[PDB]
Amino acid sequence: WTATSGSCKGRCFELQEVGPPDCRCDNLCKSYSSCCHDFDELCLKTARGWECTKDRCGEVRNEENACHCSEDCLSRGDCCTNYQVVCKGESHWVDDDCEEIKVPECPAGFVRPPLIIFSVDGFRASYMKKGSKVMPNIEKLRSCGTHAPYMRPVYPTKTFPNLYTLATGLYPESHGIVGNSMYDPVFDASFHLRGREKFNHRWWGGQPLWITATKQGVRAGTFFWSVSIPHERRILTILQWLSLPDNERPSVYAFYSEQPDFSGHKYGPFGPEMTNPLREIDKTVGQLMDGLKQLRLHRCVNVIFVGDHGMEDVTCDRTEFLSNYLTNVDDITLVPGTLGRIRAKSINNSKYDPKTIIAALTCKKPDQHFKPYMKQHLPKRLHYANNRRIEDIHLLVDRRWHVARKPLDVYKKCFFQGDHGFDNKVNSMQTVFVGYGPTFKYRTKVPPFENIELYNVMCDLLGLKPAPNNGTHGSLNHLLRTNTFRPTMPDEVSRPNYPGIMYLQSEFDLGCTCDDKVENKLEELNKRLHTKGSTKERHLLYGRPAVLYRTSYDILYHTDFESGYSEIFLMPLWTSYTISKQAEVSSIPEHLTNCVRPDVRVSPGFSQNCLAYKNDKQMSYGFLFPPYLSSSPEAKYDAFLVTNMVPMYPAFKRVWAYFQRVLVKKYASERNGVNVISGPIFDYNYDGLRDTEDEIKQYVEGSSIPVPTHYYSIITSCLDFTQPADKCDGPLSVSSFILPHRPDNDESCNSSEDESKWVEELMKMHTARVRDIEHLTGLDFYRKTSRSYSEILTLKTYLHTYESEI
Ligand SMILES: *[C@@H]1O[C@H](CO)[C@@H](O[C@@H]2O[C@H](CO)[C@@H](O[C@@H]3O[C@H](CO[C@H]4O[C@H](CO)[C@@H](O)[C@H](O[C@H]5O[C@H](CO)[C@@H](O)[C@H](O)[C@@H]5O[C@H]5O[C@H](CO)[C@@H](O)[C@H](O)[C@@H]5O)[C@@H]4O)[C@@H](O)[C@H](O[C@H]4O[C@H](CO)[C@@H](O)[C@H](O)[C@@H]4O[C@H]4O[C@H](CO)[C@@H](O)[C@H](O)[C@@H]4O)[C@@H]3O)[C@H](O)[C@H]2NC(C)=O)[C@H](O)[C@H]1NC(C)=O
Ligand SMILES: Cc1cc(-c2n[nH]c(=O)n2C)c(C(C)C)cc1Cl
Ligand SMILES: Cc1cc(-c2n[nH]c(=O)n2C)c(C(C)C)cc1Cl
Ligand SMILES: [Ca+2]
Ligand SMILES: [Ca+2]
Ligand SMILES: [Cl-]
Ligand SMILES: [K+]
Ligand code: NA
Ligand SMILES: [Zn+2]
Repeated sequence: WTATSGSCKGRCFELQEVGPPDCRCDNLCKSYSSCCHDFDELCLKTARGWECTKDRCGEVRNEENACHCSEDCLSRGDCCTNYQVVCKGESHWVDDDCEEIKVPECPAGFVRPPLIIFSVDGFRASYMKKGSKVMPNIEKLRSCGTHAPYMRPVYPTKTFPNLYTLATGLYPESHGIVGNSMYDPVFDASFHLRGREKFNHRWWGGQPLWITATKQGVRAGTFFWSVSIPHERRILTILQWLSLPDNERPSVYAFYSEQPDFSGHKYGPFGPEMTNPLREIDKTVGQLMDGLKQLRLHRCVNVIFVGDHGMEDVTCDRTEFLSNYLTNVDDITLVPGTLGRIRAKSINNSKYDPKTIIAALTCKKPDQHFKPYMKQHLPKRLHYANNRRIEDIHLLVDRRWHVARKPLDVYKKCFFQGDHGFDNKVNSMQTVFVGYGPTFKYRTKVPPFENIELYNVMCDLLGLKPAPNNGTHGSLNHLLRTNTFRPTMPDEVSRPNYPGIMYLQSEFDLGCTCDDKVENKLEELNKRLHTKGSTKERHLLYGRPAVLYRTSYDILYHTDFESGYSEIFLMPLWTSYTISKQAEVSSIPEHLTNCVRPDVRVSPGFSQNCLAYKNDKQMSYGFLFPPYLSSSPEAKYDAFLVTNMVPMYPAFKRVWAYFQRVLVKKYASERNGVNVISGPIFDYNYDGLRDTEDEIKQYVEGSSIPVPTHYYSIITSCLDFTQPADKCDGPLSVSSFILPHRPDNDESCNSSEDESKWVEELMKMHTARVRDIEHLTGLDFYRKTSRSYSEILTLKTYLHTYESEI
C-alpha cells in the first residue's frame, strides 16, 4: 500500500527515492503504482507540445506548458530544445560544422565533463550506413566523434542481459540477468519482462555504473524511464537535471529508447516501416544536442550512442517444434524462441533423463535449425554456463529461426517479422557504438569491440575506479584522447626450472617403446645447442608466457618447439612453435607410428606413462607440437617425447590431426608464416577459469594424468602479411580457438564424412579471444613484443568471427 495523497509540487523527477507509504515523484513511480495523485498534472505536462514557434517567442511564462519560450527559460533550465533556434536566430547543432573538441569547454562549477548514455533498443549495426540519409544528427555524432563499425553484444542477444552488461562490465552468467525470462531454484522465484518481480534487487548482481558512481561521490541520474513517459520529456528532464546547482547536479545520465526494436519486431529489420522510427530517434538526438548547445554544454558533455543488440528476419513459419523430436514433450519446460532452455517440469520426476533428451534432439532432421548442448559444452566464447539460472540443456538456434515446444504455443501463445537473441557473433545481432565529446577522439574509427569493455571506459570518463568486471581495462584506450588507464603487466608468480639431462633411459618404467636406437661432433654439438635454446627466438616470438599462479614447471627447449611443462599436471601448459610459409609437411614414418620416448630432462615421477593409455580403453593420446611439421627426420624424434604427449579421445584425435596436418600449413601459406601456441585447458566447473588440481573430475584410468576439458591454440602472424611472422616490424594479427575435448563428434552432424567437410566448421564455432584462454589457463601471453601494452590488450580481446562483411 502507498498513501498517494501527498504532492509532487517541486518534486518532479526527484533523484532520491522516497520510501513507502510516502508517494513517489521519481521517473519509476509509474512502474510501482506509487506516484502522488498529482504526478501526471505537474510532472507530465504536454500543453502546446515540444517546440517553440515564432509567436511563442518572448511569451509570458505559463507553468502549464510542456516547455517554455519565455525570456526566463534558459536560467530556469526549461526551454523547449529549439528555443534559441526559433527565438534567438541560432542554428541547430546538426547544421554547424564539426570542430575538434580539444578540451572540455564547460560552465563554471562543472568539476568534470558529464556523461550521457543514449541507449537505443534493437539498433542493428548496419543502420548506421543504411539509414544514414534519414539520421543526420546521429551521422554527425558518428563522423565527428569516435565510432566502431559495430559493437558485439553479449549472449543471449536480448535487452536486459545486454543493458545490464553495459552497466556492469559483466557477462550475464556473472551479473545474473541470463535472459528475458528466468527461474532461480535457490530463490524458487521467476523473472519476467512483464510484472513486478523483475524490480526485485536479488536478480541483479555485480555493481552497475550508478552504484559505482554513488559510492565514489559522483551523482547519477536514473537508469530507468517508465514506458509511457514520452522521449521529449525524458530529454527535457535530463536537460533540467543539468541545470541543477553544482552540489545537486548528476555527472552521469541515461536515456533509453524502445525504438527501433519495437517496430523491428513487427516489420523486420529493413521493413519499409522502419524508416520512421529511425527518423524519430534522430530527431530526439537533435533535441538533446540543441538543448545542450543552449545550455553551453555541447562541447562539455561526453555522449555515448549505444545499442543493446541488432534485429534479424524471423517469422512464425520458421519455427522448429520439440513435439517433432520428443515423445515425452509434456515432461519438459522450455524457455522458447531465438534460444532454447530446457528443464524438468517437476523435480519429483525421477524418470526425467537429460541424456535421452539431448540424444533425441541431436542431428535428427537434415536441415535441423537448432543444435542441443549441455551448457558446459557451449562455445566458451559465449561464457554462458556458470549460473544456476541457466538450465543444463541449451539449444543454439540458427539465425532467422525460432524453437517452440508444441505448435499450439505459436498460434495460441503470423504477427512478428523480426526477432533477436541468437549467437552474439551473428552479423544481424551486432549493434552500435559512437563516442562524442572532449574525452573521445576526433573523427576516429576504431575496430569492433565487445560491450563488456564499456563499463571500464565509462568509469574512466567519470574518474571512477571500476568494480571487478570482465572488461580488460586498457583494451579501449585507443578510443580516448585523455583519461586513459595505464595498465601494467601482471607479475609472474612462478618462475620456471630449466632442467638439463638428469636421468638415464633405464630409470623409466613407463611401458613406452620407440624404434629410435637407430644411430660426430657436427650434429652432436648442434643438438646440444637446440636443447639449450639456440632456436628459441624463432619459436618463442613474443617471449615466454607468464605463469600467474603458484606451480612447479619446467622450460623445455627443442629444435622445432619450446614448451612450459607442468610437473603437477604432467603435460605442457603451453607449447610454442613457428611454421614459416616455406615449411614442409611430412608424415609420421612407419617405424615411429607408436613411438613415445622418455625425456631425460624430466623424472619418471613427473612423466606420463604409455601403460595407462593402453589400459584406458576410451582414452588415446596426441601431441602438442605436431610430428608432421618437424624440420628434419632427426628433429622429428623430439616430437615423440613423453613430455609433448597429451590425452585425447579418438573422436577428438580426428579433429586435432586435421588441424595439425592440414590447417596449420594452410594458415602459414595464407598468413606468411604463423606462430602457434597450443595447450590443454581444464574447466570442470565451467566457470571460465583455470581449475586447480583438486577440481579435476577425470584422469587417464589408473593414473594421475588429468584429462583436459578443452584444447586451445593461439595463432599469430604479422598484420602486414608482406612480412613473415618471424620478421614482423609492426602490429600483430591473431586468431584462436578453444576446442572442446569430447569423446564423440555428436556436435558435428556431418562427422561421418571426411574431416575437410566438418572440422574447420567446428573450429570456427569455437573461435576465441586470447583473453578467454588467459582466464582458462592462468597464463599471460605477448609479454615481450615491440608493441605498446594497450595495443596488446586490444589484440588479446580480438575475436575472429568468420562472419562476412557488415
Ligand atoms: C567476470 O568477472 C567477475 C567479477 O570479477 C568474476 O566473478 C568473480 O569471481 C570470483 C572467483 O570465482 C568470485 O569470488 C568468490 O566470491 C564469493 C563471495 O561472493 C559474494 O560477494 C561478491 C563481492 O561483493 C559478489 O559479487 C558475489 O555476487 C555473486 O553472487 C550473488 C548471489 O549470491 C549474485 O547476485 C551475483 O550475480 C554473483 O553471482 C555470480 O558469482 C557467483 C560466485 O560468487 C556464482 O556462484 C554465480 O553463478 C554468479 O556467476 C557474492 O555475493 C566468495 O565467498 C568466494 O570464496 C569462496 O570460494 C573460493 C574458491 O575459489 C575460496 O578460495 C574461498 O575460501 C571461499 O571458499 C568457501 O566457499 C566455497 C563456495 O561456497 C566452498 O567451496 C569452500 O569450502 C569455502 O567454504 C569467491 O572469492 C566473485 O564473487 C565473482 N564475482 C561476480 C560478481 O560474479 C568472473 O570470474 C569473471 N569471469 C571470467 C570468465 O573471467
Ligand atoms: C528492469 C529494471 C530493473 C532495475 C532494478 N531494480 N532493482 C535493481 O537492482 N535494478 C537494476 C533498474 C534500475 C535502474 C533501478 C532498471 C530496470 Cl529497466
Ligand atoms: C544505458 C542503460 C539503460 C538502461 C535502461 N533500461 N531501461 C531504461 O529506461 N533504461 C535507462 C539500463 C537498465 C537495464 C538498468 C542500463 C543501462 Cl547501462
Ligand atoms: Ca532490446
Ligand atoms: Ca574452472
Ligand atoms: Cl531468454
Ligand atoms: K587407450
Ligand atoms: Na557426428
Ligand atoms: Zn526486442
